[PDB]
Amino acid sequence: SLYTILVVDDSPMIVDVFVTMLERGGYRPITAFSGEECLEALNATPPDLVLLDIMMEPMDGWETLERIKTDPATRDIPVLMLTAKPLTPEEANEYGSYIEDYILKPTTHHQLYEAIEHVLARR
Amino acid sequence: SLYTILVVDDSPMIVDVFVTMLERGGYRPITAFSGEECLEALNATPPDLVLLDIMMEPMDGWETLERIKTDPATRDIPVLMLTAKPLTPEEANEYGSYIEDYILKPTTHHQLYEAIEHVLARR
Repeated sequence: SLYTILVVDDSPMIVDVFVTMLERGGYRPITAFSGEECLEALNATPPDLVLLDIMMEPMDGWETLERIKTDPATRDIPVLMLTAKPLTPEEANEYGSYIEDYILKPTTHHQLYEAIEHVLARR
Repeated sequence: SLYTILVVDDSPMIVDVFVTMLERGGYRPITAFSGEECLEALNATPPDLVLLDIMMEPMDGWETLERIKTDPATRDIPVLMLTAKPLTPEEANEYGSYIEDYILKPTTHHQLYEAIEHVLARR
């Protein structure tokens, strides 16, 4: 593989879709489903880059990012935020030194399942 | 599994992403990478529904759809078009009886690879 990528999102659908995308390109994906798990993964299997969901609970992506970037063992790992909408100018500004960019999450699965169910399920 | 779904797209990235999405939901995906292959698959392993890429070459999705819907062995299989942009009113109109709806293809992989490469590749 070339480059290890930690994928952090609370949706196992989103995580699996990113895993497929990364694997086809020979990136090595590792996964986490919460910010708490993300931090454990950074300590155990440090990646070359993190993809980090903004939402999530009980710790969100921004709060997780603060812990990543404050803990001196992990601060130099680049982070791309995973978002449902573009970052506001205020967010891009404030977090500029902490993040490299953002990636909009795919929504396709919602439209895909809805369309298939509408056709094939008993109405 | 519940429902067999034939995924037809010339991008093996797009096909693999749809396969992952369908599998998580217990749909049974089968794949094809051209309209010619799509027709072979319909004859060998008839699915409950087809997801059909509009573009492609040397036969496009519209031309493949015409063959699906004209051949009496396959005409009753529902089809969802896979598109890079919404169908025009003219397309939705003309092909209304042939198709159930369309699904916009995800673009995430392009943004994902570009962002990771920009960070990690030697500039």
